[PDB]
Amino acid sequence: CTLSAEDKAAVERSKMIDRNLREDGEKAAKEVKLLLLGAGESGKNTIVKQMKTGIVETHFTFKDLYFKMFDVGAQRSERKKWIHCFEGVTAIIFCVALSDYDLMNRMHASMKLFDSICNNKWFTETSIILFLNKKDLFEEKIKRSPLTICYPEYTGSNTYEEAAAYIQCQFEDLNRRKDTKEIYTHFTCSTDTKNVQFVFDAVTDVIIKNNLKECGLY
Amino acid sequence: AGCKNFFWKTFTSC
Amino acid sequence: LTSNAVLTFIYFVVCIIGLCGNTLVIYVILRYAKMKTITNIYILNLAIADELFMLGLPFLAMQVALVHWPFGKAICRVVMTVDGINQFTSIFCLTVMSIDRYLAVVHPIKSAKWRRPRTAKMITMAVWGVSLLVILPIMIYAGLRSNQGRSSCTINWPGESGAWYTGFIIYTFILGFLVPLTIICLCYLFIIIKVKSVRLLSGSREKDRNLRKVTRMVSIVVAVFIFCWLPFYIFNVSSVSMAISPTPALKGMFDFVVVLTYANSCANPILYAFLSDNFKKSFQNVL
Amino acid sequence: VQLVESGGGLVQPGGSRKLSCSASGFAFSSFGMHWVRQAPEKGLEWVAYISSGSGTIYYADTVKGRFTISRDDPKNTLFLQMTSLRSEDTAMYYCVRSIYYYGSSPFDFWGQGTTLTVSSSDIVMTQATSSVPVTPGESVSISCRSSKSLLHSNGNTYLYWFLQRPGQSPQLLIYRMSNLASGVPDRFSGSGSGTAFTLTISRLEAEDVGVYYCMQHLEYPLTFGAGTKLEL
Amino acid sequence: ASIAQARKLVEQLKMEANIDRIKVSKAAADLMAYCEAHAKEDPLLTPVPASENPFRE
Amino acid sequence: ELDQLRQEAEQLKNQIRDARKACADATLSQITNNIDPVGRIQMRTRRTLRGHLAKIYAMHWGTDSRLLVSASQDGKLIIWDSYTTNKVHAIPLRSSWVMTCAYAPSGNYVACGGLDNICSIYNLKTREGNVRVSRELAGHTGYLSCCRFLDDNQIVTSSGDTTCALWDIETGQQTTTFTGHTGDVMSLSLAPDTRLFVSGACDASAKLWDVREGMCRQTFTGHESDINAICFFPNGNAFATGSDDATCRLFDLRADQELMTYSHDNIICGITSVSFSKSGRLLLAGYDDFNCNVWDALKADRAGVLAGHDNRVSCLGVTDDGMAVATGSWDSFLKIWN
Repeated sequence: CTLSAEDKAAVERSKMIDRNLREDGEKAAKEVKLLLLGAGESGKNTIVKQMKTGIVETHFTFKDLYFKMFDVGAQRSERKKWIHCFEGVTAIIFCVALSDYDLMNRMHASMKLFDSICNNKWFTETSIILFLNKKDLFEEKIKRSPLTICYPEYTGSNTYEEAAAYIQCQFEDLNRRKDTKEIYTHFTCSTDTKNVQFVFDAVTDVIIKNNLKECGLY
Repeated sequence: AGCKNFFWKTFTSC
Repeated sequence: LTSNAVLTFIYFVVCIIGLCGNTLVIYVILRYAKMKTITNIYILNLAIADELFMLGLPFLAMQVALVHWPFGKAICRVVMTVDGINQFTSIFCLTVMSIDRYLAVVHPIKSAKWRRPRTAKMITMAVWGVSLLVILPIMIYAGLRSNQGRSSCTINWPGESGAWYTGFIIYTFILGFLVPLTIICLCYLFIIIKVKSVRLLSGSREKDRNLRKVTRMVSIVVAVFIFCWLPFYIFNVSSVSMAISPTPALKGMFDFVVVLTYANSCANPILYAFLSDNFKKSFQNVL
Repeated sequence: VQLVESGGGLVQPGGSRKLSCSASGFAFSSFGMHWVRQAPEKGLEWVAYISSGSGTIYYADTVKGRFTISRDDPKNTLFLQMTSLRSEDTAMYYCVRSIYYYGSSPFDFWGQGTTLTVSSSDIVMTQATSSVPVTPGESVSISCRSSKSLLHSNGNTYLYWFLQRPGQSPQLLIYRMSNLASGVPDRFSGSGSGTAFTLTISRLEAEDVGVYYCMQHLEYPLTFGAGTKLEL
Repeated sequence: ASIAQARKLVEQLKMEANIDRIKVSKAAADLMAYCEAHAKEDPLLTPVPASENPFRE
Repeated sequence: ELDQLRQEAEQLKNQIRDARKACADATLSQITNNIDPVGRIQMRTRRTLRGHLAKIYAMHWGTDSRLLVSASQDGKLIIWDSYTTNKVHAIPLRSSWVMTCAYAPSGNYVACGGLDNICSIYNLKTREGNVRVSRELAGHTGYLSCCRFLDDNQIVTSSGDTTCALWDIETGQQTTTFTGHTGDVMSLSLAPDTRLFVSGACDASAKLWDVREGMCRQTFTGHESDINAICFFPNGNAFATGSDDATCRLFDLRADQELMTYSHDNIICGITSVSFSKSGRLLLAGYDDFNCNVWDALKADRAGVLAGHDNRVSCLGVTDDGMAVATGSWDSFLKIWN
């Protein structure tokens, strides 16, 4: 064969390495990868507590499916240099606090961040799960102080019903890629396991679409 | 055996 | 007469087209692409079976052209065995691919454990063995029948009994047509219902265009299968049930319907490989 | 890194026995393993090889058909099964580890050994001298030759040197003709041509007395030259 | 704080200004003649024959 | 008080600019003219390395010119014998988000780091027969962008917190900190004698640093955007840079100013990596449009293309003997060319 005994032993070691690499890749393909973004004081810690350096990673299993969450809050550097690393995630979870409209004001900051994330080139086909937090304190506060401080145009009654819908539609207007992606909007309930259920329901559709593409039917 | 002119993929002439 | 030339020419045309298409598909999967995915493993086997199936036509053309078997009995026996194996293997691979497409879409979370490449290779090895086992009567009792300096290759049946013919035609009809068709139809109907339910796939006009395309392709596959195989079975069933006087027009109709049973193999690569978006980049790079 | 071996003892003819070696202190599953023996006053003779992962097995012609070699990776154990024992099987048996990649050093660690007493187209290696007299502080040279060229088309010469001090297991000194093993002082040097080789000791020390052995690794079966003893 | 930073910038710029500078013509003439003298032994400017190429096959 | 200091700063800048302008008398283009061109350069793929399952970010050649290490988004580091396409070692990484890697000159160690903000040191040669991590360097407060070994006990790093550092591997402490930049530092290159180094940052400037003293000696400006890659010229008296403005530039140390610009109107994407050949007659650059361009260093002509990848060209390197070129991409393949 024009090879020696030691050359043949080396070739056998190389093939026993290729085997292990293929097994690890097959295991990795099944996992669900989530990204977690929010401005400060937006309720992220409550979500993190209820579900189970520079980056913090969390994992849990719910109903036979395995989840990995990554939080990048502490980087405090230029986002454009590292944001392309997260292309390929299953979905993005965005946290917003409803009470933070009195206190420019934090709400305009959050809307700017949401707009910049949503219309990014890297995330063109990625679904976004939006959590609106602190229902309670919003409901007490709105009575005392009208919603017009944040929004001049608003004409509706200063009640929870009309305000929640108006804010929801304000965020949903920002999307400019309605065909390719769906925005799932939820009003967070603190003492429940509904939040995890909601996330599981949303990811199932993404998995179905991926399987249609792979099979060739779509 | 018995001759059937049309059977399977062939025509047997009898 | 005049008909024989046209028949032989059509036979050669079909053989050439099938060999070119299947060869190109295998040339692409083997090199530029790979067999990492379950789908590619299932497509390569179908292509190999169709290519092997398309090499048996020249003998049948040399027999339609002159009504005599020029070759020896052993060669014709081999040809019958091969044709039978390839035909059944192709039909079974189609049914397997449909079941896989139903499991992936209707039960995405539960099926994740079941769908792995090792099981797919196991399934393929099982399929070839079943196909070999089912064709045993043709290989055992195939021979030559001559009456005049003219012979033909055929299936001699023991005891000169007029019932083996019926009991073979029924057997082939039940295992080669009805059951695969009912399975493929049930799987594709449930897929269309599920796809209609999903919220992320429906609700906009540009999305509705894609749902329309999925329905169109699903309908086309079934239509081609039924069109390419029903006339053969109906002709054989009528011939077995009732005596038919031989006529020249009947000779040309019988030969044309038998040739039609091989168009499905020519059409399989276009339906499963060429339209697929996954293969477009590989085809682009290769040529 | 220890390798402890067990079994052995006194066996009657036409009998079967199994020997074992247990490993500790290293990544056992990454190493190929070998068995080697030495007769009561003879030199070293290779017995068998089992590779890492169990894909490849080799045996010597003298023992083939009667011996089986096996490994148990979760338990870190190696085994040799012997049957139909002959008078010619009386010897001390040793276990050796070897790892193969670009730039590695095979045949680096040997084990203590166990004794079995039975009651009552191959490359040749030539060492032409024995019992060389010497005194501490003087240089020495040793010469070993072969019946075939050990230089390969890739560019390597597959020659190895070993030293056996009295009462001890062998130790590696030079691998692939010119390289020096880890933990070995710079006094030793190896040099040679296609078919003739030499080992040079610059200044002798008292501990250097014992027997020296050359080996080839171009082809299987592996073959050992006779010894060459330094006295005092 | 801000004054301290301005003082640091002033000190750094003063340190950088002092350095002696040669003409551009000399530096270019000394880069042109590093590549005259090492051009015979560069395996990418001129392909070596297959006998000496370790990446043949 | 602040206004007076600002006035003094602007005056000093005008002084420096006047001195630099006074030195310039003739351009490189005039000097290196009437000399024969190199001609067309053609290279072919000799090897294809397969086995990563995700995007590749970094590669570095060993000093024997036969072994190399690569880093990919899947948490794996791979060592590759390049004459025979064999795998010597595969190392699993604790953190998946890796951005850089290095090979020690002796051959005994490797280093890697990224978004975890740590630099890890791995020992290749042990008595148990397996690879293990020897050191973890934890000082930085931003991500790691590059690293290089000076010997077996010193390493230098750069980070996204606008600072560079020098480390003592045995004690695990920082010995010197380099703090003059205002934007994220992206790349570093060591001099052949190792007494000096250069760094390039997102504030569009390059700085020259003294290892023993710990001070900045020279600052270079001219690019219009982020500097992604930097490399030293073979004799050690010049360096080159590549930026997001789709250009590359040459800077001379002793004249302390720019010498030449490498750009073409067809090219509008950024540059990701840069390197020189053995004699420094050719400059090689990877781009975001799936291709590598080959440039004449003395003239500013395009001499060839390496068109072999289906996605972005993330990394490239040339061997010490000068024989082969390696390229890595975001399509998970490494190619060898000659």
